[PDB]
Amino acid sequence: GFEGGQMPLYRRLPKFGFTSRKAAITAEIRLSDLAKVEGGVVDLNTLKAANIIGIQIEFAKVILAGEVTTPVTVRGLRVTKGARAAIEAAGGKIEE
Amino acid sequence: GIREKIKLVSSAGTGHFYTTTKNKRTKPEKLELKKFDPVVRQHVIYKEAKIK
Amino acid sequence: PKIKTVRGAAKRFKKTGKGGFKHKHANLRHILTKKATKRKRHLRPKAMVSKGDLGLVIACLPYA
Amino acid sequence: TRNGRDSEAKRLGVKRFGGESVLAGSIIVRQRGTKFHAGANVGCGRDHTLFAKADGKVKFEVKGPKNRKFISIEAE
RNA sequence: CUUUAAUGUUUGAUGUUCUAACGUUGACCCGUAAUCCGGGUUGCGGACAGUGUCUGGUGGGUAGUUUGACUGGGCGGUCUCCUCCUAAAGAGUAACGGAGGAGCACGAAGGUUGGCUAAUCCUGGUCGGACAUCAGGAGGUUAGUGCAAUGGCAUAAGCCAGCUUGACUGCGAGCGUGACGGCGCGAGCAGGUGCGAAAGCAGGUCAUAGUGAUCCGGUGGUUCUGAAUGGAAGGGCCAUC
RNA sequence: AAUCCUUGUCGGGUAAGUUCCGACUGCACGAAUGGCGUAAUGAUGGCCAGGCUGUCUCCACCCGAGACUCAGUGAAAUUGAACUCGCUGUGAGAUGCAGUGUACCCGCGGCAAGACGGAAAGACCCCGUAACCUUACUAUAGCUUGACACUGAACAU
RNA sequence: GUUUAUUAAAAACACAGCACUGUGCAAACACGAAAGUGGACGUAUACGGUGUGACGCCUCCCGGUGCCGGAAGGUUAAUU
RNA sequence: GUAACGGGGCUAAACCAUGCACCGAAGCUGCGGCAGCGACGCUUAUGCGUUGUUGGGUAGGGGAGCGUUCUGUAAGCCUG
RNA sequence: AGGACCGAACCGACUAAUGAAAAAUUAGCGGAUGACUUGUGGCUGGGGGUGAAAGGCCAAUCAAACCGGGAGAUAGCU
RNA sequence: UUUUGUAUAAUGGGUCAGCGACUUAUAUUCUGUAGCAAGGUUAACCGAAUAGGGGAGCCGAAGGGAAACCGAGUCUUAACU
RNA sequence: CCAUAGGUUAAUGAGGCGAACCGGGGGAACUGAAACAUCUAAGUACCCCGAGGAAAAGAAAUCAACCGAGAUUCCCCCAG
Repeated sequence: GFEGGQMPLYRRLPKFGFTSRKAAITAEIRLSDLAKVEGGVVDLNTLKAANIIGIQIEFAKVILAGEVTTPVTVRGLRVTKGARAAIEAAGGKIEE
Repeated sequence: GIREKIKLVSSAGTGHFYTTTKNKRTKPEKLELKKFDPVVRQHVIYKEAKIK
Repeated sequence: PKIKTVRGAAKRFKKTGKGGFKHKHANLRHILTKKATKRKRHLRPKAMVSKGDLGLVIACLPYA
Repeated sequence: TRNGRDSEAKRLGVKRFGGESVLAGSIIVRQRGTKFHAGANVGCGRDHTLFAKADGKVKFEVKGPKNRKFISIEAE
């Protein structure tokens, strides 16, 4: 980013935003990844064990991505509407 | 650039303000115009205050 | 050694889904009262980086 | 000397010509005065910029007693 | 409350004296065969002087640097923006080519409704004259445009008056113009307004100059964030300097 | 004048003097970054005279050391390769191109007009975002100011 | 007298002399983080610095910049 | 140094006009050869009949190779 | 008597012409009892010394010695 | 060699022989190629051991927003044709 | 005056050299920032003191996050 002596593109443009420390401990979980665990019950801990989310992860959503066939009990996790619907269809249970 | 700048503040009691210029030599009296407050979403009287 | 990121660049740009780069417009920072409101409004939203200076940005930000 | 100065060229002039199909919004002419006047389905901006208000073919024509140039849009 | 006096006690500074810190490059004694040094006695000085830490001043004594480019090198002139010409009837187009302007103004000089039409000259007319104001005419924009020039302008964009805040907030099909940063034009949609009987017009001004990226901060709003938790600070976002 | 105009003007000196000496509108002398004098001194600057002379008119001869030849020894800078002429043009100053003229091959002694000869990556000039040398900026040693410390005791205002 | 060893010997430097100025002795000043040393085993008829440069006749302006003295007021640090 | 046709020379071997010949290049054509890139169609060893066309080249881009030393293949193979 | 005079040694280096010589020669030239010259030893060190001052001299090197190191400094230049 | 341009009288080379200049490491991207493929791959280390273990991690399969958050959507805005 | 300083003996240890590594005391500049001063180079080069076969560090007035870990050192990640 040296443009002769003209003020380079980065320096021209204003800085913005801030980093969220809470974003680094959240996670997104596909529907496909609910089968990867064992026991048919999906906690954070379980996910971690199954190497789906990672050790420093306090929070995790389940997104409508891929597809779930087996019935699953999602526990202590956020779920999107679509994802939730999918889970229901599969024959699964959801709980806070 | 003798013509100084000022801010018309909303009498709705919101923070909202417009900003503008005025010639303070020729026009000593305060500027009061009926401008649209977008927080209230109504046209309110806006009174001149110091830009600071 | 690992490539170091240009930290300023990182601050100023965010990579998008198709490998683009969004950025905040210039001219909406101070000296505002004189600027027409429409212009200001236009400036507000984030803007994609152009084809010309894309390369430079990329160079600056190897880890994106 | 006292004479080095000049301004940036403004790229005025007829942008779309006779018969050119235009999308509504498109600028037909940039100009200083109303060298061309706004005719049917053409708007005149604050800087006298004539622009299509409808999708169609540009149509230059002389009209009125003063014999003024008028740009219209023919329907399409 | 204005203004002081009384009794009780409390910091600030101001010199005079002292002798015990400290000084002694005064004297004598001893280590010692020793003009160093130390110890001892003593005189003088004395809480100063002088040292450390902090602090203002002074400081080419010394150090590190900077000291623009264009330019038929220096000196002079220039550097951003607007208008015209050069520019070869789309756009664009150089020269230390030819000519001029800008670094604002205006709460009306903006919006809208209603109305109006200029310069100059001639003839007549109190003071009144080449040139005020008033009649009759010729003239036809030769005038006017807040300021340069160009292009515009009578449906006036020129001149008067009434009511007003659209010099609105969120957006924006689609175009123009730039290497980019950006700059510009914009019908329409939502909300809420003003003028009008209404159709409508209004997101500043006849248009084109009146301007300055980022960083760093400042002010107001905003629970977006808040490093164990609750807050806060700081940060973000919107407005603005 | 250790004064641009300027070889100022007048006088002296010379047949003739932009210099020299003496005098009379200081471009821009001047009083201890001294003014004006000054005997003596000077490998000091300028000018004039006597003497002297090959300095010169204008060179001549002679004596030695080299140069030349023979024998012995034996360097150097330079060097793209050379079968290495003149002229007029051309190409921006021609041994090498064009046209033309001249010229048998090879030494030796001489001369220096050219080979933009040799020598030193121009010293001038400019450029490029080194070095040393003020009231530029920023610091700073030093000097200086106060506050606290080492630092205590009385008494008065 | 001195001077650019190796293109400059001079009108340059020095000089005796002159003047200003500092310095009271643990002197000013200089070399030294300091101890110390020079100044000087000197003491204002001495020592340092600056300029001028034998001898003779001489030698207005304090507004500017320095230095010296003053301290009434304004402004002004650490500290509080 | 002729030195302002390249020279000789020229009264046309100059100039104008019309015409028909010829010379004249690495242009075009002829014959032979190599290579690139496309078309179609073979029926294949992933290239072949062919068939068009292209092939000056600095900076530079792309493609395909030669050779050198060393390791394996190699206690192999060549070599008094 | 004398930073007195003329003049050898000795110290110098004004003019001249000319590798044996990385500053000499020959012919002349200045000082030559002094602020002279010279032998031996000593001391002063690099932003430092020393300097009758020329930016002179400090080992044929000086507007900041030499040696080694940072170091393959950097070189939008050849 | 450098140049708009060099027989140039612009640079460099007296000749020969030898040596003399785009490397290496680690990151990152794109191309080819091989593996496996919604998966791919392990690092240190253990293991006398180029095996095998080791999946700590990394990249990918989801994005939008400054962020909370939402999520095949999301941000914008009171709300979007 | 006693004492102490000092003095003479005796015993024990030290001293100096050595590649790198190690801990501590001091500590540049070129360079980069396309200039330059904060910054960088870099606590590098260098100088000095001390030690050991290794040194240093080390047994939480440490992290963590309402769950827990359990001295130091070193390697790969975390992460440019």
